[PDB]
Parts: sequence; C-alpha cells; structure tokens
Amino acid sequence: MSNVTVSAFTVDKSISEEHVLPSSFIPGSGNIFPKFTSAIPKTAWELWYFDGISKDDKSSIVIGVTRNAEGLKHGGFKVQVFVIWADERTWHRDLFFPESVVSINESGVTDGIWKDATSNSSISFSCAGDLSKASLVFDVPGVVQGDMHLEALPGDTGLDTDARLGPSVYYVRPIGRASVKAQLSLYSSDATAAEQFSLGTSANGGMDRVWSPLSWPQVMTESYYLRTQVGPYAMQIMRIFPPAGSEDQPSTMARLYREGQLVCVAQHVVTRTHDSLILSKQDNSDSEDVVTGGYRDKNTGYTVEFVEEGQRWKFQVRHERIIWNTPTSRPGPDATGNTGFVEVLCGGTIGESYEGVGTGGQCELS
Ligand SMILES: C/C=C/[C@@H]1C=C[C@@H]2C[C@H](C)CC[C@H]2[C@]1(C)C(=O)C1=C(O)[C@@H](CO)N(C)C1=O
Repeated sequence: MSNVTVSAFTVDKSISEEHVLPSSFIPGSGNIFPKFTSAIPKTAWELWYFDGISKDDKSSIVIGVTRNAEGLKHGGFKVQVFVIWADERTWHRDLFFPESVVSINESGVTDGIWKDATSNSSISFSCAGDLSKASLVFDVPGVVQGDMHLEALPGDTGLDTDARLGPSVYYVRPIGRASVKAQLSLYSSDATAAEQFSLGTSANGGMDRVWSPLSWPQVMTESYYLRTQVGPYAMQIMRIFPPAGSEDQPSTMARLYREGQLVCVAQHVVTRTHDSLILSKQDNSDSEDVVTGGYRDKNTGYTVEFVEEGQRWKFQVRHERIIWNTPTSRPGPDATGNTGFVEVLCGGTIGESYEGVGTGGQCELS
C-alpha cells in the first residue's frame, strides 16, 4: 500500500523488524496509533475503549480492544464485548484474535482490525483524522454481528490536557463526549440462536485510549471509572489507588464540561491552586433502586465534587444496574473483582438538579 503506516502484531511472529517507531505521549493528539511497535516489554499493554449508555432506557454497550506482550507469545489479542438491554439482561464475550493491525492511511483515518483469517471473523474500529467520528464493525459469525457509531459532540476536545495517570499509565480521551448508536446481533453460547440489541436513544459515551509498560497489578490495587452526560454537564473520571506497599497518592484523570466548554481539569484528588476532585463512596440504602458489586466492596455509590471563590460542582452517583461482575480472586468472604454499572446521577452547582445516566466500573485486585 502507499502512504499507509501500519503496525501488525501476529501471534507467534516476531515484531523485531517493524519499520514504524515507538512513541510516548504526544501532547494535543488522540494517540490512537500503537506506542509499542517493534518491541514490547513482557508486561506492557494497550487499550482502545469505546462505550455508550442510553438515558431513555439505560441500555448500555462497553467495548474493550486490547494488545499485550503476552498475547504475541500465547493466545492472541483480547476484545471484550459487554451489553445490557433495557430489561437488565446482559451478554458478554471475551474474544481473542491472532492478528492485530492498526493503520493510518493517506486521509489521516486510523483503522484497527483484530482478526482471525481461519474463522473468517473480525472486530474493527475506525477514527476520523479530526476525531469527529469513530465507528466499529463486528463480524464474528455465530457470536456477534453489527456495528456501532460515535459522533463527537460540539465543544472543547480536551486533548490539550495532561494524560498521565499516576507515574506509569497514560489515559487519553480521543472522543471525550459523544452521541452513540449501535445495532448488534448477539448469539447464544451454542450459536443456534440470536437476539437483536439496539442501543437506546439519547445515548452518550466516548473513546478512551490507555497504555502502560507495566501490568496493572504493578500500577493499582483499586480503580474507579465514570463516564456521564448529566444535563449540560459531561464528566469523565478515572481514579486509581497506587499498588500495595506504596506511599504515592491516588491519581486521577478527571474532566468536567458544561455546554461543551471544558470547566475543570483535575489531575489531583483531594478531601475537604490546581483544579481538584473529591470522590467519596457511600453505603446507605436511601432509595429502592440500588445495587452493589458482587465482591467485597459493598458501596452503593459515590459523591463527585469538582472544586475550581471558585465555583463548586457536586453529583450523587447511584449504582442502579449491573453490567458485569468478573472475579480477580478465588471466591471467599473477602473476594475482590471487577464490576460494570449503569450509573444514575443527579447534581451540579448549588440549587441545580440535572439527571443523567453513566457507565462506571470499579476494580479491586486481591
Ligand atoms: C482488560 C483491561 C482493561 C484496562 C486494563 C488495565 C487498566 C489499568 C488501569 C491502570 C486502570 C483501568 C484498567 C482498564 C483501563 C479498565 O478500566 C477496564 C476495561 O477495559 C473494561 C472492559 O474493557 N473493564 C472490564 C475495565 O473497567
């Protein structure tokens, strides 16, 4: 091909002779192209993440497209698909492909394709060169078939901000705020039947972009993720507590937008100089429509305070529905695990009561 830059990872085939060079964080960029190209630390990983959640019916789709070093040796490159219907039924596969190819083409479009030529099966994504739009095609016969579309909402892109998440992780938000659609056919375990999934109306989400040379165990013991449009407000929170045996503070990459204007850029999480975030969890059973992780963390929700005589933004986060529960420990009375949530939100400034839904995920390593 001509004027097309490519990084091809094939299972059981060396990357040592890839022409393209590795990079770190590129300020002001989406950073969509892979960082580990011709050499990959044995613990390193890369993530292209997309989601959408409908406010009208709370259907939700969560996509995780990964590379890691281990994958090049053994087992391939994992793609995680999680869906929840309005009625709270859930569908989710971990799918592994032997080949992972990312492309920047002559137009400046970036394409990724995780594929298996043997099964004639693939999941791909495409990002416009101006990050106005991204889309995904699912084509795994008798598992998942369909697509997903994201349109960036007017306003600040937030790409001119720091993407460090503590000292060893990068977390860019290539599409911070987005309207999202999705039409999927999701097959049973035996591949004999299928159900239609249509993401509900008034759905927001986005695209995140994350890598580290270290495995997350060496990075975090706990993590919480939130993404939400709440009236004129949009926010993204990624908060981690540093690994066991560390004097480091909790790191955050938190952003608050108002009518598309970026109004708060927290890279510091505090309690009670720099834009900062308070993120404190609750256990009260105020209302009936509440739920919790199926592991040791029994929190029902969070309070989210953004602090700029600066203006003040507070939001209650109620866990209403479970998208997923996946373990990170043997079962027990003190088991840890990962939980995906349909989040319900309410707040803003003093006096304000805007309502939204959001995706959230909390992870604890044992
Ligand atoms: C499969 C790996 C994913 C990612 C890997 C390691 C990261 C460590 C980093 C320091 C914090 C967050 C972790 C990531 C960003 C993550 O948040 C999760 C997801 O991707 C979705 C599903 O895709 N999910 C299940 C998680 O909530």
